[PDB]
Amino acid sequence: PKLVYDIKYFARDYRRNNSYTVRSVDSKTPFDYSKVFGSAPLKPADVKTVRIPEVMPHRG
Amino acid sequence: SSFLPKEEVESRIIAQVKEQNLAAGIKVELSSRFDKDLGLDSLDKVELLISLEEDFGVEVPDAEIDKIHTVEDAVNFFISNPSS
Amino acid sequence: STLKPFDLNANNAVRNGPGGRSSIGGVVATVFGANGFIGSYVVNEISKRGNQVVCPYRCNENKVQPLKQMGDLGQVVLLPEFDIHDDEYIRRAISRSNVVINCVGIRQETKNYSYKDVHVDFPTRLAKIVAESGKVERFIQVSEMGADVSHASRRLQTKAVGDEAIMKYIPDATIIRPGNVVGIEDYFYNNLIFQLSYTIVAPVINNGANKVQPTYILDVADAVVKILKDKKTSGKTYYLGGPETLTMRQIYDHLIDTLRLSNDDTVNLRYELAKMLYKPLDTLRTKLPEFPFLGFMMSSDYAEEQVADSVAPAGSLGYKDLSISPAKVTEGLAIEGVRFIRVGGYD
Amino acid sequence: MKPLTPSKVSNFTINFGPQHPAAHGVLRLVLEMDGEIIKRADPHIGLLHRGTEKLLEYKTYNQGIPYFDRLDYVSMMCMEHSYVLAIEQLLNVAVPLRGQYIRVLFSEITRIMNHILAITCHSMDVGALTPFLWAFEEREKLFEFYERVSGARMHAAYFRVGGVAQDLPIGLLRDIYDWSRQFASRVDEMEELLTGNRIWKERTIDVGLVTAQQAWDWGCSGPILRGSGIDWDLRKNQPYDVYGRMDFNVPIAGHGDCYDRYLVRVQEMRESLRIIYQCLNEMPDGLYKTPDQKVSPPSRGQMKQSMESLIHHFKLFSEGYHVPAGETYRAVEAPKGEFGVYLVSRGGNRPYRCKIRSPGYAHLQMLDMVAKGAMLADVVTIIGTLDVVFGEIDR
Amino acid sequence: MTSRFAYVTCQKARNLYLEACRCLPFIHRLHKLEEITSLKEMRLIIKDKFRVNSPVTDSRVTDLLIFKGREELETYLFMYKQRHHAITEYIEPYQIKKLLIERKSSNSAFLDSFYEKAYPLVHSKYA
Amino acid sequence: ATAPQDFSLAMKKADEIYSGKTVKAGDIGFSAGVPLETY
Amino acid sequence: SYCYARKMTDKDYIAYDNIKNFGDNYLTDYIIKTVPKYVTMAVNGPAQSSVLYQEPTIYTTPEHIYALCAFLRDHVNLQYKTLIDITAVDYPERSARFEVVYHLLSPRLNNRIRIKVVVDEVTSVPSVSRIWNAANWFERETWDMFGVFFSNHPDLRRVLTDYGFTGHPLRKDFPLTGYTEVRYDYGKKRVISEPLELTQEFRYFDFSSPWDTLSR
Amino acid sequence: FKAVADVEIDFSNRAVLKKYVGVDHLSKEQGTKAKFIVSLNSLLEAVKSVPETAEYRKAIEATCQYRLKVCGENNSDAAIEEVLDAHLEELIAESKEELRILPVLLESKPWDVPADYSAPVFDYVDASTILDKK
Ligand SMILES: NC(=O)C1=CN([C@@H]2O[C@H](COP(=O)(O)OP(=O)(O)OC[C@H]3O[C@@H](n4cnc5c(N)ncnc54)[C@H](OP(=O)(O)O)[C@@H]3O)[C@@H](O)[C@H]2O)C=CC1
Ligand SMILES: CCCCCCCCCCCC(=O)SCCNC(=O)CCNC(=O)[C@H](O)C(C)(C)COP(=O)(O)O
Repeated sequence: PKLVYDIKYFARDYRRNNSYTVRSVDSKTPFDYSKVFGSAPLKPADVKTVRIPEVMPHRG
Repeated sequence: SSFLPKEEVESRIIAQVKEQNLAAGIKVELSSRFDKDLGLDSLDKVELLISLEEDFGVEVPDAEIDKIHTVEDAVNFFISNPSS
Repeated sequence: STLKPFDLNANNAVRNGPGGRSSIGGVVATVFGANGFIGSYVVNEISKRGNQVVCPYRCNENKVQPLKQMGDLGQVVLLPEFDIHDDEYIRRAISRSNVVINCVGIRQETKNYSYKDVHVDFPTRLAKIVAESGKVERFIQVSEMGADVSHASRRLQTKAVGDEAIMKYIPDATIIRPGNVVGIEDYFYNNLIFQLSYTIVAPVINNGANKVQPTYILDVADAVVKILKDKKTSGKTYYLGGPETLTMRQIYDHLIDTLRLSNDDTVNLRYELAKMLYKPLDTLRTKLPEFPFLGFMMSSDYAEEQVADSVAPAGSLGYKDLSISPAKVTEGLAIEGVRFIRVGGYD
Repeated sequence: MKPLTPSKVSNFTINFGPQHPAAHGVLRLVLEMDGEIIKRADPHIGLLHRGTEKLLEYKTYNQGIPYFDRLDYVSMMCMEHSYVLAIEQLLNVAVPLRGQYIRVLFSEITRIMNHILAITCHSMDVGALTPFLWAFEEREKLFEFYERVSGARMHAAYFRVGGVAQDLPIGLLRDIYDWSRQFASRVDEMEELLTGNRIWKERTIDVGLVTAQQAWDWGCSGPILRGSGIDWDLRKNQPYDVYGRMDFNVPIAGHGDCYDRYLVRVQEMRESLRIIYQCLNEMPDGLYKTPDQKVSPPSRGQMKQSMESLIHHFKLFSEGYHVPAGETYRAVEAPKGEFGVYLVSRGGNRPYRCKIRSPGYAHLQMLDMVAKGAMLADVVTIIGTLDVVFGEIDR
Repeated sequence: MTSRFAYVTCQKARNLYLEACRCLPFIHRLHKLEEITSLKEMRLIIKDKFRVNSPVTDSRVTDLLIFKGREELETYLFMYKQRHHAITEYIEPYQIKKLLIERKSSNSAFLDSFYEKAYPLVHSKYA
Repeated sequence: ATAPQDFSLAMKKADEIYSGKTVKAGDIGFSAGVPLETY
Repeated sequence: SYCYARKMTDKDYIAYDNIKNFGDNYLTDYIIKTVPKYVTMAVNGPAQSSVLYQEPTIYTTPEHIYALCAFLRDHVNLQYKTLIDITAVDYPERSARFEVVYHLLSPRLNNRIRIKVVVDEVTSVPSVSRIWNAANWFERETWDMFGVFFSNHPDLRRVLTDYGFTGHPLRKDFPLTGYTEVRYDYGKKRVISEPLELTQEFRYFDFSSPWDTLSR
Repeated sequence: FKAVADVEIDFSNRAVLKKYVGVDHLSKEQGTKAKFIVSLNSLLEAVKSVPETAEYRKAIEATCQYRLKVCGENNSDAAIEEVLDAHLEELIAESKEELRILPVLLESKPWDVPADYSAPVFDYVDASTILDKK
């Protein structure tokens, strides 16, 4: 354990370091359907898959 | 159109009207509005009509309850109806 | 309505709370005969209001089970070994008690205990023990209406002698004298019903002429509470008769009506005959233990007390002085218990 | 000028009261029946409503974990798991791998006990009593593991925010492994007696039929989905611990009847045994609770030797940690379905709102649709397959 | 088909009360209350139950109150509540009130509460 | 005093977007269903 | 749509890349652009599905809730076939006290969405039972606990609380212990309800620190 | 997945699979490619009622065009199932389910909004992103 003699919580403080940003969305600007369906496979070969996350985050 | 004697039904209805707390004292006769002469509330009017339901074995329409206003109107309604 | 205090000295200091089960009432009570029909309701009334009730009982855990529920933790104290002849136990029972209620009585004689013991000796000894203490402020004794020194029945005579002894030792004691008490666990309607239904013939002494004033158990319990809430009641005897006076024939007829019996099963066992049929059977009782087969009804004492009119004297204290309106025992909730059996639409 | 045709009327509004050979708990069920056939079923609940959700609002986060153990007395670990996962998400706390493994292991163990109780109590409701007694010895063997790790056989309160309450006692892994060597044989013994039995087949086949559309419409989860042909498992579709590493196959049936769900539950027991074996072999070494001491208590020697650890111990056992303002809904694949907690935090040391999503609430709602056209005897079987726990239904 | 001769809710609570009065005999028979109480006796209690909520004037609050009162009626009508519930909550207090004898207190309202308890807002049991 | 810049942002924004309908004083207390002696 | 078992082996994937992307980052913008009248504001936050991802929260008004739910269930791209639960949260500081929360699952998208309708005590929320049959009991519970009326509900009745209960317990103004207590009386052989008395009062321990900053 | 039936059946038959998992409950029709094409074209005809410059209509047009393309290159009906991650029967039911809500969307017309409509969006930033690096 490298935390015995090296104590710095502010570097390892994730609880109080979260924040929320703000955006405004409007109906005038059209949605980008190129992003949604341009990357979509058209054949079985082009299919790409997301693997299941093996472990949840841990500090080690 | 009076199926039963006018005197009997009027005497019976005023007998039931006397049973209510108020609606008495100096004026218990004809030509007495339930809400404008006798101090009765609408719920008290409905309960008196239900008591007449028990007395005379005959139902009253709810729209007729909207139409009835006086002691004359109730006795006319009960005399008119053949089941009485 | 405004809650009235229990008129006990220094109650104002100890009392606190709304007056409920978890509240503190400044009344510690020793109710003798708690497991009985009358005693259980008195215990319920006293303990319901947050007071502590000490209940001496002859060893019987199943009989005193309802008293456990009556009060909050530590409020109903059940003392295991009660003997009417043990002075030291009586002193221990009333050690912390500021009111004592005596409901101990026997309907019938046995070999171990006679009327003269329970109804005379126990009241006198308990009266002396309460008098010597001084902490006890209120004493209430429950007796029958018909109890009189010049009474043919031995039970009602011994009860009156014991009441006079109590009045002598404690002058400020109150003698509660209810009529035939009607209840779910009563011995009036239950015995009449058992007579009408599981007995070959229902013997009625004379023709039911004797008049009675039955009262509901809740009314007597409330009257006890009103006695304890007034100190002016001390030293007075209250004849807690019912609202209506009825002859026994009317009560029998109305039980037959409510139960919808096919016909009248009652027979005329006139007096001077019960006095010959039951006279040896009393001597039989005095030499044998308690037996369910025969009891109470089948005694000369019952016949002697059913030939007189057990009604309140005209000039007398009653429910009106306690500001209680007694409920009718022939209608309403009082009559539900017999009503549940059969009403002719039932079974 | 063509005659009209009249119809028939239904009566017999029976009251089916609390009844012992049924799903455990108290059920008051009002059934309107045309003859021997049910036309409406209206379950009356609230007989075990203890006001759990409002009590949580008056307690600190660590003080409220035993509530979740007692929400479902059959499956404790899975119930507390969702609560601790939601608090961890709001707190942004990372669990060490050993604690994650211990959570997965004990979740599978409680899943197995839940399935044992479900199958054998369902068989008892049918009327076969031997599997029931044959199963209690296994369930005792698993309760002894619980009593070893936590000191309580039922309400362990072992799962904590950031890990587990205590470390695994020495010698535990061997005993669990022995129980695993014999579990498959015990399950086969039970399966032979139940599966293939003509009376059991007749009693359970084509009873309580549910279709995939109906299951999604009524919000059902777990064995009800998988008995109808739905390849949906939270442990695979939405992994929440080292479940992603674990290798196991979803059991699928298609009919949706009672028999299919019984077969699914047996196969789930086998899959849980496989997951336990993988956990045993791959169990890591190291910390079992999070290193952060502003959300987890320090060890006792450490508090007795360090000032900062005594301060943290005092402020965690008196005030508790402060959870940042936010909302989260975390769900776990409980043995009875999907159990989720909707936690609302305003930034204090107590939850502002803790909604509990009952898997059995939606199943009991589905009871009426499922138990249409059935008989008085079929109600017990239909209740058995739903496997409803009324302390879990009534929070 | 035409000739010139041819063609020539402020009270929602009243309707709810009418429903209660009309449904009263059914709950009397369903709850075995014939002997204990009369129809008129219950009709008297129902009016007081309605009158407790008189001050409200908003239509929406009135709607909510009517819906809740309909729920209260439906509990008895559908046998959710039992005979002892009806005895305890309606019939017994009304009969107790009729049987009550009280001495007209010469002390004013303030004096009686002062004698009774220090904090009048706290309730009293078994008064 | 500047800004929390966290979930409280969306909390306040939800506050300002929405509003409650005006009712007469005390009417809601009857809807609450608690004993009237509470008030 | 319905996650009918299709692939017998090698279905190790959590989902396809495109399905994840469309819902990881385009979902809120897609909803707002497609059905703008229904949406008033949107929040992206910590995920319900997992710790690492992000799922939308949409605030809509009570009048538009039925159409928004119908759109969410049956839209080809967004198929929220499941209603996980319906919940209300009481905020006494706000004029519109109650926030009715709807939780949905899309099996096809492997995604969770949260829908909030902010109302007050007098206003009502249209029932969504026709969209999801599971709503009936959830709305009955919300009516019981918080007192939120749901319009056009087939039969709105209390579920959890005792018969004759008139108060709504989960309201922040309701006492934790309530107002009444239940006891059996010996005199009247009935179980009766009485005003509350506590042998030991509930002890509220005020642990708040002046120095804390997380409290909002 | 694992079948819970002791009986041995072949799951590569692509019909025994569908019978086992109960797709027949969803639709008694076989669900061939031509039915999928017809359903997509019928959805395209239906969405004509929605105004031309409506974002919902553009979305439905794009999705239907994408699936008609996926039908185009893939001559095998199973290949379409693999690309679209669904059985053909449920793919066909999808367009009908889309059809059911067109009346409800044409009654309220969500697409009508003023030219100044603005929906505030709040986004969550994780502390793990900032703390590890920037
Ligand atoms: N009809 C009535 O109920 C009326 C009653 N009364 C009077 O009230 C008193 C009691 O009423 P009730 O309760 O009906 O009578 P019960 O017999 O029902 O109660 C008698 C009580 O006295 C106890 N007891 C009797 N003898 C002894 C004894 N020798 N040693 C110790 N305890 C004893 C009994 O305990 P155990 O159970 O162990 O015997 C029982 O608890 C009687 O005096 C009766 O005359 C007044 C008017 C009418
Ligand atoms: C055993 C089963 C018993 C069932 C018990 C049911 C008890 C239900 C109690 C519910 C009480 C309500 O609904 S209260 C209904 C809402 N309360 C209001 O005050 C609205 C308007 N009020 C008035 O007009 C007058 O006060 C009024 C005196 C009502 C005159 O009635 P009318 O409007 O006609 O004029």
